[PDB]
Amino acid sequence: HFPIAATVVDNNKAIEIRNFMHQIKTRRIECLPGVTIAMSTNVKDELILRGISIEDVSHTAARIHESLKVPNKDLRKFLDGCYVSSRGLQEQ
Amino acid sequence: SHRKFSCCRKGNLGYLPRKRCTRGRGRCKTFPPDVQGAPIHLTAFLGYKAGCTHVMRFIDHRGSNLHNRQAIDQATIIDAPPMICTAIIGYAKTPKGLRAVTTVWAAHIAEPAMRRFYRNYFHAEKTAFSTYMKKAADGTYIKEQLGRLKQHADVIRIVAHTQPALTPLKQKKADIMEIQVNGGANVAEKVDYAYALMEKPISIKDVFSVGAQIDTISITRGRGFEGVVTRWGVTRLPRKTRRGNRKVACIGAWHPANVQYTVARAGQMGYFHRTDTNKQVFMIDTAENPRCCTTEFDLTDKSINPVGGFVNYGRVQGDFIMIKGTCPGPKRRPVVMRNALLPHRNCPPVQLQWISTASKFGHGIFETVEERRQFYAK
Amino acid sequence: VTTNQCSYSGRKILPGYGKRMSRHDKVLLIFLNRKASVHYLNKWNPRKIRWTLASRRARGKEVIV
Amino acid sequence: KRGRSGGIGNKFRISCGLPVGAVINCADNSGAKSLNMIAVKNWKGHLNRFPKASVGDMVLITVGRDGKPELRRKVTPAVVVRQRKVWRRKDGVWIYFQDNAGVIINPKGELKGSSITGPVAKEAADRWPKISTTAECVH
Amino acid sequence: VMEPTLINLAREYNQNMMICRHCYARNPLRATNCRRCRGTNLRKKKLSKYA
RNA sequence: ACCCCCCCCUCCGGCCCCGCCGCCCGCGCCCCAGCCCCGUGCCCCCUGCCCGAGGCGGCCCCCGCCCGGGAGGACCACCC
RNA sequence: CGGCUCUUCCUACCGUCCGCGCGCACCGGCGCGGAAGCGUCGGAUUGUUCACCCGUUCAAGGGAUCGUGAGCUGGGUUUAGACCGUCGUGAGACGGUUAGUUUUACCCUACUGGCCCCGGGGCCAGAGCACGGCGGGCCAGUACGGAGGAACGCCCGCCGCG
RNA sequence: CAACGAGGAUCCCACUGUCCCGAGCCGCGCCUCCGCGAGCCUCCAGCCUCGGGAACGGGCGAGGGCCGGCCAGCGGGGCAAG
RNA sequence: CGGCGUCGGCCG
Ligand SMILES: [K+]
Ligand SMILES: [K+]
Ligand SMILES: [K+]
Ligand SMILES: [K+]
Ligand SMILES: [K+]
Ligand SMILES: [K+]
Ligand SMILES: [K+]
Ligand SMILES: [K+]
Ligand SMILES: [K+]
Ligand SMILES: [K+]
Ligand SMILES: [K+]
Ligand SMILES: [K+]
Ligand SMILES: [K+]
Ligand SMILES: [K+]
Ligand SMILES: [K+]
Ligand SMILES: [K+]
Ligand SMILES: [K+]
Ligand SMILES: [K+]
Ligand SMILES: [K+]
Ligand SMILES: [K+]
Ligand SMILES: [K+]
Ligand SMILES: [K+]
Ligand SMILES: [K+]
Ligand SMILES: [K+]
Ligand SMILES: [K+]
Ligand SMILES: [K+]
Ligand SMILES: [Mg+2]
Ligand SMILES: [Mg+2]
Ligand SMILES: [Mg+2]
Ligand SMILES: [Mg+2]
Ligand SMILES: [Mg+2]
Ligand SMILES: [Mg+2]
Ligand SMILES: [Mg+2]
Ligand SMILES: [Mg+2]
Ligand SMILES: [Mg+2]
Ligand SMILES: [Mg+2]
Ligand SMILES: [Mg+2]
Ligand SMILES: [Mg+2]
Ligand SMILES: [Mg+2]
Repeated sequence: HFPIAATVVDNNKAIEIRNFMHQIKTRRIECLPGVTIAMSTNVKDELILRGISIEDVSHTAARIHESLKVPNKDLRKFLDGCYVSSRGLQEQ
Repeated sequence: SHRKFSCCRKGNLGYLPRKRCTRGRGRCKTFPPDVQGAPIHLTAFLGYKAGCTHVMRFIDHRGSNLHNRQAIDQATIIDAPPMICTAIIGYAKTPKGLRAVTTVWAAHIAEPAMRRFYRNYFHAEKTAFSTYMKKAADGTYIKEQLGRLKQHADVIRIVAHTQPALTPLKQKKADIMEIQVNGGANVAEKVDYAYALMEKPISIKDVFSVGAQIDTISITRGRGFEGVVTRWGVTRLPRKTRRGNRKVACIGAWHPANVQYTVARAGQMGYFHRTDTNKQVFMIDTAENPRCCTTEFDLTDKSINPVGGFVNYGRVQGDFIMIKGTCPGPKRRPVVMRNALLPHRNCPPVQLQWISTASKFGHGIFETVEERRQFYAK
Repeated sequence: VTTNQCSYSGRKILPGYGKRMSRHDKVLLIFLNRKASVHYLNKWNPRKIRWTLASRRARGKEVIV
Repeated sequence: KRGRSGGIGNKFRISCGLPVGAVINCADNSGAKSLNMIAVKNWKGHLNRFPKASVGDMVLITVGRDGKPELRRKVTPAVVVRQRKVWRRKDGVWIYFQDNAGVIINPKGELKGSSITGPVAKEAADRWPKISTTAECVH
Repeated sequence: VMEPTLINLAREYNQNMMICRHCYARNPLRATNCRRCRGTNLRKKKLSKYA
């Protein structure tokens, strides 16, 4: 019922998040250096993190997940958020 | 046993001891923090408390119950004749804090500064800076001595003094104070700016601006020896207490077998060193301007001095500054003014519609002497 | 500036001075000082108090338009 | 839905002239003559301090022996509209009334009378719209 | 409405875990001892009424 | 993390710089690693026992009241 | 003995803070861990501690010679006057009741301030310490689910304290 | 049981600094000075925390503080005095 | 009364 908005900024070195569950606070998450973040150009509502350092790529995705928390509610019913779906290598 | 009902302690333990202040005047202990790259500017000034009045102003707030209405506010007036910069000091940040490099004085020093070096001036033999003036005569020595502050200091301050022959005060010796130079591009640019101020006057309009916030530092009114009801604000005992009801009844439990430093006791009240923060500037003007305190709302010409004169202060001759609210001390105490360390964020702008110039000796009803004369015109 | 006239005497009142009183017949009274308010409450006649506007008008010293 | 507590907006602090135990006059035509004030709403206290109220505040009262029998023996909400203690407004005006008065009105803001006699303050007319509409004078 | 595959994705973060009956700590599936208190007394997280 | 520590803020022995204007004392500098430890597992070992510049680090010394007003006050002190 | 006044301490935590759990949709409740900074109040009857009711911003439990009488007060208990009921042959005894002097610091320490004359401007070792709580507007009659009914954030006030 | 009581009780009107919550002022003491000039009390002394101990230490064991000399006040301790 | 902390044993 509330579409999340997501704009890559800083030339893929930060991301902003707006409108999470219709909220006024905005979210800014910067990438650990060496990591880039792009919107999916294939399948909608999906982000892409890429880098050589696996700790750096996973630490950024977890810092995004930790930024979108629903307070004071039954989380088993309110399930909005950003969730890691694929942990793999690139495919060139 | 436990105290049966809940009630806080009386008074603030962070303003201890309640002793008389031993510093001479208010002393600025901190300066605003320097920002590398910022435009150069001065941070402090020294004035004397002249009086209080009230003003009418138009409130431009948002969400407030006074959003587009008129309010009457109390303002304080501070007399600020120009200060003279006489010396430059530098300091270095070391593993033991701030240590000074050297202090370079000016070639020629005025009488108000020279009197502060002596107890009685008429009787004393005058040997202050006797050798210094001879050596420093040629300006080369200053340039070499400034050749060190450019190479070793992180912080630069100027030494400046007031001119007490432009006030109604009794003292003839100046009050000397360091003023820190903030901003600039590097240290070496703050010493070219300090040299260009040597032996020159500095006006308060060139430190503070209208609508900014300042901190006021001074010494409070004195009351001498005073008991606990007034000194600390404890409750007064009932009427039939045998030996008097202006006391604390129990001053400690049996154990520990000493009196604690947290218990209220009688002693010196007032004459303390204090800092009141976040004061908004209302107006910066001069008393020679005869139009200084005239809005359009009045058609006569009104200036800063009231009908009858400033009660218990005297006459204001030159520059002054006006702050909203109140500040410590009686009339005629020296007040130090600095930029606000952590200013208040949501303060509206300043838009003055009227200022009171009626007499404060009694209940005066005439803005000007001219229209009192027209009233009693026979 | 905007001003009021004292209701007991005839003087002008400047912004931020005196006090007002709301009477119960829905009439407002504006006083210049406490002296003027004590004179009114005691029911002292304005014409007999020689420094008021009302007295000087009744004594010919004040011109009535 | 339908919540609508009592008191529209914010209020600046003013001088409180009436502490618990005061007896004030009844300004509407409910039938009561004097109201005995026993509490103040929204009052967090302090040790030994009496609760106190000013114009515009909601108080709890009991109707005295000179008032109507049906209204008696009950704790009734009311609003103070006139006081004798002088107070200062933001625009610098000091103002006071001749007597102390109140009206009987529930926290939803509906009155128990049809009229109000004499003037009322602006403090009470702004917080309580029903008072602003049936008052004959506002000072 | 949230499409069923995003529900399953979110359910492996808000559901599908173990709770410790002594200290209410979240624990992984197929875990024998508690990570926090070290006891062996673990149940599942209860299902929602729309789960 | 209302907690704890620091800033701001109150007191503050001591100390430093600057004005007016001498004494004494000491003699010795790589740095960084310990599951590379880079070739180690030593030197010093006489503060008088015969040692005694310049630079580089220390040390000492150096500054009136009474009197009268006050914004200060028991007396003193404090500010002029 | 209690009460009044005043200070400091404990945590076995009642509200507020941060996390988890539910027979947690929302709202509101309940259970657990960390947490002692601030808050825990005004009155009617009783000497009361205790208790019991009324009201409010809805109201945890304790210690310090059962903290605290050269700090007070003296209602209670607790000498000598007096009355009643039961008991005693009697002088008298014991559940109720009324009237009944509250003494001294100038010593030592502790504590609060003040002093033992020494230029102008500064720096900082040690010690002190202070911004909590409750609302309103917008978000919004919206998310959630019919009745009902939230929140992050920003802005505007109030109370207590300083 | 009318009248009467420096007798013990409950309530109301009026009155008020009893109280919310305290503030300002007057005289005399205190305080400083010239003159005069005592009592009480005293093993020896006079800073704390813990331990042990005639089970609550100024001294004893262990730790933490502290030039020395005085005034106006004050009531925690000296298990203060009588 | 609990312990997939660490080192050592006995019975299958
Ligand atoms: K107690
Ligand atoms: K108590
Ligand atoms: K007290
Ligand atoms: K004590
Ligand atoms: K104390
Ligand atoms: K106290
Ligand atoms: K005292
Ligand atoms: K201060
Ligand atoms: K009143
Ligand atoms: K602390
Ligand atoms: K602060
Ligand atoms: K708590
Ligand atoms: K008697
Ligand atoms: K406040
Ligand atoms: K307050
Ligand atoms: K206050
Ligand atoms: K008779
Ligand atoms: K009698
Ligand atoms: K008799
Ligand atoms: K009698
Ligand atoms: K007083
Ligand atoms: K023992
Ligand atoms: K002991
Ligand atoms: K002993
Ligand atoms: K003892
Ligand atoms: K084992
Ligand atoms: Mg007495
Ligand atoms: Mg007596
Ligand atoms: Mg005046
Ligand atoms: Mg009380
Ligand atoms: Mg006791
Ligand atoms: Mg005692
Ligand atoms: Mg006693
Ligand atoms: Mg007896
Ligand atoms: Mg510190
Ligand atoms: Mg008062
Ligand atoms: Mg002893
Ligand atoms: Mg010993
Ligand atoms: Mg004692």
